[PDB]
Amino acid sequence: MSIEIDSEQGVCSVEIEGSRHRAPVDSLRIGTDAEARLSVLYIDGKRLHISEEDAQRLVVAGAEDQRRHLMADD
Repeated sequence: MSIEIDSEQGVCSVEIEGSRHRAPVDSLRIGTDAEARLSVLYIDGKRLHISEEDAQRLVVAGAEDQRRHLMADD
């Protein structure tokens, strides 16, 4: 499940064996899953497992960053 972004319209949509989401990028949120010690994504208030890099782009897109401090380079 790779997270998607729509800068054209400014909407965000995640893919999950049948992409069926839709919401504003300003309505995104990053979380952490102690279950596997990985970062998760919140869309509409749901909890799923997204890719690390995809989790980074989510914030870059304008999504909320609660996992770590909005970074860029190291």
